[PDB]
Amino acid sequence: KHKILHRLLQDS
Amino acid sequence: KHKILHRLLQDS
Amino acid sequence: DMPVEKILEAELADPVTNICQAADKQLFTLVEWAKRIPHFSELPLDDQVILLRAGWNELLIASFSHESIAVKDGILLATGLHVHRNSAHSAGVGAIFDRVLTELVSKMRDMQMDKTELGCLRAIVLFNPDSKGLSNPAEVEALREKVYASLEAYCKHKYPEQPGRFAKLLLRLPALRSIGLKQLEHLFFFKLIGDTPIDTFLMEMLEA
Amino acid sequence: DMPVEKILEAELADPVTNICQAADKQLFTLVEWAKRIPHFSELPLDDQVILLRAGWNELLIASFSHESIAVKDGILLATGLHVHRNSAHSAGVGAIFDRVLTELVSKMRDMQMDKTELGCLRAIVLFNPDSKGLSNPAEVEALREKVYASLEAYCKHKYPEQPGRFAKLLLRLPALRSIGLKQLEHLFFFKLIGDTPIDTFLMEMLEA
Ligand SMILES: Cc1cc2c(cc1C1(c3ccc(C(=O)O)cn3)CC1)C(C)(C)CCC2(C)C
Ligand SMILES: Cc1cc2c(cc1C1(c3ccc(C(=O)O)cn3)CC1)C(C)(C)CCC2(C)C
Repeated sequence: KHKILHRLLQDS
Repeated sequence: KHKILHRLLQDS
Repeated sequence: DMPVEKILEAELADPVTNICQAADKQLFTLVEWAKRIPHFSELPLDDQVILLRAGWNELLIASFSHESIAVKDGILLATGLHVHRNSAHSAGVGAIFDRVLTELVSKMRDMQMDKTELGCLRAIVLFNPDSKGLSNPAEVEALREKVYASLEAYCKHKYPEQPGRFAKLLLRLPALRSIGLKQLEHLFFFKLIGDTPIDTFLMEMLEA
Repeated sequence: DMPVEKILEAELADPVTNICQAADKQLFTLVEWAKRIPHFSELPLDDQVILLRAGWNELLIASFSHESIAVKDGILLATGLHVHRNSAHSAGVGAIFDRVLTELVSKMRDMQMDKTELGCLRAIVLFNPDSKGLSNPAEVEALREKVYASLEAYCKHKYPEQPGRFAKLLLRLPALRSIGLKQLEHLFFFKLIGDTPIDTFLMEMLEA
């Protein structure tokens, strides 16, 4: 369920 | 080719 | 020149079978409306045909949507009947119907869009300079620009406390664009399967 | 607050296989862009996901289109290559490609749309309060309103001789809406037939 997008948004 | 529309637009 | 007063004057001139019946009726009213929009009748006849064939369904959707502000969870048709979303869902068109309620009717209701604003948005849609085949796109672009200049001036005078109102009106046009495209896709399918009566004018709008 | 300076900062941070390769590359850049748009990163993570899944292709189309102003009858890809319309036509996607050239690139060129205006239009698309599932549509609507207030003020200061410029920018959004929908339909077909490599991020954007 949108793995890559979550992975990129969550990291600062 | 758009008979009704032409018929309605042309008449005043 | 493009006075909002004239635009307002123009304005104030199974479930799916009911809806298609109402659409065919309103296409005759739409032609009469467009002729009353300043300068539309002075365009070349072939360009008037192009603009109405390009915009008719968005023009119709904007109008019934605004007329539906006082309907609870439904729309008011040109024939005077209501269609409730339960009935739309039970006819197999619930998703596109709910988009009309959520993105158009409810937003027009919440901002209390008035009939002059509706008419001006309708005239901006009509004067669509991207329509293919126009003999002079720049002429249509210029008329569109006159409408939205007049609309902005009207909004700033009538609703001075809402500086964003003009932009808010224009930013319903992408939703109208998307809803129109999906509505048209459904209508082409109804025509292909042949189980829904489609009257002559609505049918003609589905010709190439 | 929503300063155009910050929006600009965010901005300045077979043929179909080439195009899909470029799109996948640019999706990583798009996430980095959105995080730099004021207040986007303060939305709930699930809402950031909703807004990017709803707008990604329109956001990408707006960007390459603007980057293509200096290309003759073609587009500039994120990979640095050009795609000429002859090549797009020879790949079976000539009609949608020509719409990008006519309705977006050529209009951005003719009005000399600048990068601040492009960024603000991009942020208006991003903050799409019609996106389904948002936890608080009103919050996203409020951010959209801040962007278009800032854009209008920028246009009036920079282009005082063009009172209609702000409306003209917003009135490219229905075309962007329609072009995005048709582009997405083509991409879903490429995925179904399976003869076009689609990389991981672009593929994920085609999940339910
Ligand atoms: C024909 C048509 C079909 C549909 C719709 C709208 C119309 C149109 C229309 C136009 C005018 C009027 C009227 O004034 O009463 C009513 N309907 C063409 C726009 C919606 C969006 C409701 C979704 C469902 C389907 C059934 C696909
Ligand atoms: C994937 C995709 C496919 C297509 C297009 C756009 C893209 C997208 C894209 C995004 C970014 C970039 C880039 O930055 O270089 C390039 N392309 C997704 C928007 C257009 C509209 C050109 C018509 C033809 C097809 C082949 C259907």
